[PDB]
Amino acid sequence: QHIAAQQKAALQHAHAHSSGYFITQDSAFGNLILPVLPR
Amino acid sequence: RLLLSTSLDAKDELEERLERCMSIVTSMTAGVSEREANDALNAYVCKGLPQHEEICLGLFTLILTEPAQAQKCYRDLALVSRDGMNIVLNKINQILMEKYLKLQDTCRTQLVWLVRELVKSGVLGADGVCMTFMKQIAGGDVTAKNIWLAESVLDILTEQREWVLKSSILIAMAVYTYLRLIVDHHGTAQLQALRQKEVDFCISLLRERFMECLMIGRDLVRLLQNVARIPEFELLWKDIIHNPQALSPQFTGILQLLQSRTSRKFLACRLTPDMETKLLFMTSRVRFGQQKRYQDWFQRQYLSTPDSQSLRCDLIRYICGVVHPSNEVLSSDILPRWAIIGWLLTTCTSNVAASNAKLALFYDWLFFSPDKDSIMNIEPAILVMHHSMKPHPAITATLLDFMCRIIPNFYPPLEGHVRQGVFSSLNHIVEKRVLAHLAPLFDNPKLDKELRAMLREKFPEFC
Amino acid sequence: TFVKDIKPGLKNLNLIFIVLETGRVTKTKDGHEVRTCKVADKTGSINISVWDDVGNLIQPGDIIRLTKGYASVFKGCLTLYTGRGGDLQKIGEFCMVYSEVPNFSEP
DNA sequence: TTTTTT
Repeated sequence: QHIAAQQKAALQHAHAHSSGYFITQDSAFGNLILPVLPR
Repeated sequence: RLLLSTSLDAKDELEERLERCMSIVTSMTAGVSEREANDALNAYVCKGLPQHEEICLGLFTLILTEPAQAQKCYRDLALVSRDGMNIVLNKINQILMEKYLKLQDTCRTQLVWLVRELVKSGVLGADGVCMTFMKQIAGGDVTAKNIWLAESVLDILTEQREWVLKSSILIAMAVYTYLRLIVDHHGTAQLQALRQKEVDFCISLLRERFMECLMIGRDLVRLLQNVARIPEFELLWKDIIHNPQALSPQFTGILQLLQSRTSRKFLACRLTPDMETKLLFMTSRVRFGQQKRYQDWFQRQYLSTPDSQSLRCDLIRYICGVVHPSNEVLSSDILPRWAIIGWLLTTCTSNVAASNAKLALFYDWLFFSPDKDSIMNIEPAILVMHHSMKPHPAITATLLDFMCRIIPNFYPPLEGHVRQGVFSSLNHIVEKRVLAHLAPLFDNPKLDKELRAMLREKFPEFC
Repeated sequence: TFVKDIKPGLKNLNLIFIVLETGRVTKTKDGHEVRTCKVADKTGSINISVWDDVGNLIQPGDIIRLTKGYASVFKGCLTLYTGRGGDLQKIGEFCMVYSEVPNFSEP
């Protein structure tokens, strides 16, 4: 299992393809990123 | 000729009428000096209303179909019109709302030219026309013709900004429109250049007229969060969150924005007339189970390009906030909104889009108040989860997981409010019998035990 | 008149249907291109054979008014055709209710 | 200016 590496990959992919603000989650259910207000 | 037509297309009634009006106008102006030509027009307009309408519509159609004559025909139109060009603006709105996709390129060019003139002349209702024009800019569409319209309208609004500031509704609507369009403008130097113009324009209005933009309601927050990583908006977010009164003395905190629902006009403005007509048809006339070809037709037209991904969210918000079917449609076999939502979710190919789509679906849950908000905004999510449980349990699970996680994460200082909102949502769903019992959902044996524990820990009263 | 009322030998058929599918094109004889389109209204579906130009312009989802159509049997299948003095005209898209079955072009 | 067409 590699949950943290999958989180960072998903977040980096999001940043390459989107201007939205995202954070990571240790989701087992396809929510590795969540769109949230800026922090 | 006004419209593109194939040998298969039936003749267009509107085009045919405008062509006759143009024929009337040239019959009274051809082969004579402009003195005698203007006299005939002014004399004929006096005959009564329908003659007056014929002339104005004829000059209008000349402007659209004959660029060489356009400047003069506009001068004449401004002179002979005895109703402040009201009938011309009505026909403009009709053409935009009904015929734009078939409207010829030279006519499109001319219509942009005409609107700029109407704005410069301060014509009554020119702001309405501008808003109708923006609706024809398709989201999720970076084709040349669509980019052309986006930039052409932006230029009119930019160089006539002082005029724009006279209309609260236009300000709100232009900001809503371009905040959304900014999302699609990247990947080329042309698009990046346009995006910069759009960013500057939006920020300028937001900072100078924040109270007017507040009219939009909570979806303004969703639009702003989708552009948060653009440096100018990163800066604006610092103000919204940490120094809101710099935007206006009456804006004391993002909570007041999050607690106001978005009115239908803003959610609707980001669907083209055709998208909207097709969606409204599917949700009112198409029986559940028979939706497959309509979906494929819709998908093929609007959801097949990689750039089209951003459109899913507009569609989802529209379904939740605009489409509120009567009790007859609800208590029938008609294709339910949750089924439309379910379909739109599966068309999300990228994680960013899927993630945004879930937020979109849930957006009215976050600060739900039974007095303020309608249960019809929160209904689709709970029904998607319920009805997907047997066919596609992964859908139910991802949405349930999203729901619990968004609560502390959306905006932590407002966690208590977000929890209260989701709780109020679930509770109102129960007490209006949309879904009578949450336990068979929340403690379903099919659900992963981890997820079931999450739900029981966070919502004990529903397990 | 509806798709279900179409019988072989009937002519002067005036009806409105929505196009569901457009099959593959065939060449021959005089370089003529013909394809069968599956069309439908609320009573059911039927095959219409379309020649050449309209054939290339027709798309699934098109709402089409036929005037002076006629029906005959082709390769065991009841088939709709555009007749003399008639034509196909597209009057819209998408927004028509239809039934895929019964298929009246079944053997 | 197809067209009880192939």
